Amino acid sequence: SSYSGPIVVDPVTRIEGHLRIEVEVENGKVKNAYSSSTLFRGLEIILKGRDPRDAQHFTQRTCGVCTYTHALASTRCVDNAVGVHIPKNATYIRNLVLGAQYLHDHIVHFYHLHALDFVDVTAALKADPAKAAKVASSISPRKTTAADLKAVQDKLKTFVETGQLGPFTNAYFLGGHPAYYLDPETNLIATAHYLEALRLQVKAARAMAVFGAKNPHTQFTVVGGVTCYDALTPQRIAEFEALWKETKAFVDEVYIPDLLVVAAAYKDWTQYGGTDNFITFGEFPKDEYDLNSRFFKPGVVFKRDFKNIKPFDKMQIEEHVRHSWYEGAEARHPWKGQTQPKYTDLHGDDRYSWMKAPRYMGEPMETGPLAQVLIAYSQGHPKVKAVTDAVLAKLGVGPEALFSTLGRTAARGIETAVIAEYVGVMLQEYKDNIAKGDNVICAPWEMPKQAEGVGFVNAPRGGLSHWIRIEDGKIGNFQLVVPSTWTLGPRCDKNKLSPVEASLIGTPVADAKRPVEILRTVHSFDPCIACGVH
Amino acid sequence: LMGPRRPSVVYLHNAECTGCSESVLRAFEPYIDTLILDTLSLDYHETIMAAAGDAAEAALEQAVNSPHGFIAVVEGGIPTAANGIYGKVANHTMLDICSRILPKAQAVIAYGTCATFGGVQAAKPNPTGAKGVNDALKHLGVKAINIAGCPPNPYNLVGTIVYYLKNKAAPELDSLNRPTMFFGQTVHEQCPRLPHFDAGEFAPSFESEEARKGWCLYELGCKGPVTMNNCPKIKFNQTNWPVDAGHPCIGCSEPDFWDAMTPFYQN
Ligand code: SF4
Ligand code: SF4
Ligand code: F3S
Ligand SMILES: [Mg+2]
Repeated sequence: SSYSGPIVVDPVTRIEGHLRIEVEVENGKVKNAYSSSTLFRGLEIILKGRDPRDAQHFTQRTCGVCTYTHALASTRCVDNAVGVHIPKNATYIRNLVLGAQYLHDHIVHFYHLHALDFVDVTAALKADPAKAAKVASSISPRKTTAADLKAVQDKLKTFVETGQLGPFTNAYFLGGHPAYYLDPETNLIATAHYLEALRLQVKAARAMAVFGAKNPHTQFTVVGGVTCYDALTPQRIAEFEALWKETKAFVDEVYIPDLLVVAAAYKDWTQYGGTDNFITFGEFPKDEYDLNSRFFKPGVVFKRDFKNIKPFDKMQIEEHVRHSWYEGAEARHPWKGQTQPKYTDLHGDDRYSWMKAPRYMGEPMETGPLAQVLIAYSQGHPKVKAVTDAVLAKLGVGPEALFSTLGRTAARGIETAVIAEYVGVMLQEYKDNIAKGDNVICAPWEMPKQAEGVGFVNAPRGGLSHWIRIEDGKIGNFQLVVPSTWTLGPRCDKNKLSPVEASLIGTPVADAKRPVEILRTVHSFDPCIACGVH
Repeated sequence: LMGPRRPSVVYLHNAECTGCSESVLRAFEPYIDTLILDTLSLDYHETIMAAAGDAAEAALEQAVNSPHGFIAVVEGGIPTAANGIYGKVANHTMLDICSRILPKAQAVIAYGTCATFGGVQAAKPNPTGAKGVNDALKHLGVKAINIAGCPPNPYNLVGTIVYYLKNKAAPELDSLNRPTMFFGQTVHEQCPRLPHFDAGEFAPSFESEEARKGWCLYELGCKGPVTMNNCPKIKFNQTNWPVDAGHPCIGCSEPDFWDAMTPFYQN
C-alpha cells in the first residue's frame, strides 16, 4: 500500500507567497522534485533609473514576513556604494531591530507555519489536561496547571463544535493520519502554545516599532545611519528591553521546550531532507565593511566538509536562468544581472519557476538557520556550540542528525535562542556607548555619479544580498539575490537540483492525498516566495 | 470551514508581499485569536491554513459557494499583462480567480495599497500589468471597500469589518472608496511637528541638530501634506509611527504613490 505516480501541492500553504511543489513518487517514496514559484512582480525592473535613496522603500516590499531585512540590505548596499561609515549607534540600532525581527519571525514560523504539519489540533480535545499539565511543567521552568490547559481545551471544543473549522478546514490530520504521531496531551500543549504565540508575537513585533516606527515595514533607516533620535532616550530603550525580555522568556520557556518535545516524537525525521552544501554571510557587525567582524561569521561549506570552511567570495555567485522563465540560459553575477521575463508555462523548454537559480562556484547552496548554525559551530562560536550541544544531548542524537528536516527545524530554534541572548549583549553595548556621550546616529555622505555597491544581511532565512550599479547618480542596475532564491530556486544550467528539490528525494509518503511529509521538509526551509522571486 | 454562527471570510493573496497579512496578525483589542475564534470564521488564508494543495482548493470552493455567504478580503494587486500569467495559484491566474470569486462575495474589502490601487508591482514600468481590484474588475461590477496603506493600520480593517457586520453596509467612503472614518484627515494635519512646519522650521538633514530637536521633515521629503491616513492618531503597534521615528512619510496610502511621491527625500 505504497503509491507510484505524481503528486502536486499547489498552493503550498503556510509559507509566504506562491509555491507549487511537484514530485514523482515511486513505491511510496519521492524519487524526483520540482520547486515552481508562480508569482513574479519584477521589482528589479521597476527600480531602474530611480534615486538610489529610494531603493530601500521599494525593496522592503519584497517581503512583509521578513520585513525590515530588505530595507536593511538596500541601505547597507547604498551605504557601501557611497562609502559612508555609519555611526556606532546606527549599527547598534539597526542590529537590535534585526535581532528582534529574527525572534518574531522564527516564533511565528514554528507555531503558525510549521507546527500544523506535526500537531493534530483536534486530537487535543481528547486529552487529559491534568496529564498534559504535568508534561508541560516537566519540560519547562514555567509551571502550567490542569486548569490552564482545560481553558484552552474548552475554547477549542466550542470552536470545533460550531462546525466552522476555519483555518483547520480539511487539515491533513482530520480523521487521523498515519504520519501524525503525537499523543493527545502533547497536541494540547502545542495547541495551547500556538494560541499563546499569537499574542506573544504582537509584543515581539512591537519591539521593532519602538526604534523602527512600525511593523510591518519599518521606517527609520537612511543612507548614513538611522533617523530615530527618540531611540536614544532611556524611555524607548526601557520599552524595547521589556519587550525583548518577555520575548526571550517565551523563546526559552515555551518555543524551545516545545521544539524538543516534538523533535523527540519525530526522531525518524533525522533521516529525511538532508542537503550537501551551505552558505552564510554573517550578521550583527561591529564594522559595516568587514563581514568577519560579525557575531556570526560568513562561510561556505561543500559536501558537509565542516573541517574545511571556505571563505565567502562574493564574486563566485552566479544566478542561472536556464530552468527559469527568463530569456536565454546565461548565468550572471548580480553586478551584471539581468531580469528579462519570458514565460513558457510549466516545464515549457524545461523551465518551471520565476525564481533564478543562484549557484556558488557552480553548486547549489542551502542557506538559513541550519547553514548559520553549522558554520558558526564549526568556527568555534561558543554560544552556538553550547546551545547546539545541549539540544543534541537532550534529543539523544549525534551531530549527523542535523543534516535533515528535523535538524533544520532544530537549528531554527538554536539560532533563536542564541540571538535572543545576544540582543541583550548588543543592548548593553548600546547603552554603554550612549553613556560615553556618543549621541550621533547619522553621518553625512555624498552621492557618486558612478559606483558599485553591495549589502549583505543574514536574514532569518539566510544570506541576503542587494547589488547596485550607480550610473549618472541613478540606479543603473539593482539586483536582489535572496535566501529563498538560493534554497528554493530551480535547477541551474548544469541541471543540479536546488537544495529543496534534492532534499525531497527519499521522502516517504504514507497517503498521497494528504502528503504532509512533503510539507514537513518544504516548511523546514521556511520558504518565502515573494523574497525568492521579487 | 463555515456554516451559520460566525461570518465567513475568504482571504485571497494576489501579487503581494504578505505584509498586509502580517499587519492583521498585529491586531490589538481585539487580538487575532479573538477575531478568528469569536468574531469571524477565517475559511481560507494561504499563510496560516492547515490544508494545502487540493485540500486547500476544496476548502476555498466550500467557502465561496456557501449559502450562508462570505466576505472577501483581498491582499495584493492583480497582474493582468500577458493574460494574467505573471501570477497563478493552483495553476489558475489570479485574474481568473478573482474574477470568479469576488462577484460572489456579499462584500469585498481590498486591503492594502496593492489591492486598492495596484501598489509596488504597479510602479513604472509595471512589467506585470498589475491593477488594483476595482480597476481590474470594474467590468464585473466589483466595488471593494479600499483600506489603503503599505501596509494599512489593522485597526482600520477591523473597524471596517465590525461596522459592516453591525450595519450590514459599508461606512461612508471617500472618492477613492476609502472609509472617511479612517482616511478623512491628512497625516500632516494630525502631526506633532505641525507647529514647526508653520514656522518654517525644517530639518536640513537627518544628522542635523534640527532633526535631533524634532523639526519638520518636509524638506527631507515628508509626504504627510498629501497623504490621507490616521497614522499619528492610532500609531502602529500601540507605540510609534514614521515621523515620530524621525523619518518622513512616504505617502503609502495614496494611489500611484511609488511614482507620485518619488523621489521620497524631495519636496
Ligand atoms: S500594500 Fe504593501 S505591505 Fe501590503 S501586500 Fe502590498 S507591498 Fe505588501
Ligand atoms: S513632519 Fe511631515 S506630516 Fe509632520 S508637520 Fe512636517 S510635513 Fe507635516
Ligand atoms: S508612509 Fe504610510 S504608514 Fe502612515 S506615516 Fe505615511 S501614510
Ligand atoms: Mg534577483
